[PDB]
Amino acid sequence: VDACYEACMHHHMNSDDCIEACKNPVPP
Repeated sequence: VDACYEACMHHHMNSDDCIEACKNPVPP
């Protein structure tokens, strides 16, 4: 259910950054 997080976790080494990265899926 957290594909974006799992994706980010493969290029990033910061979980909280990935959470905030996948926080808003719609580009403002």
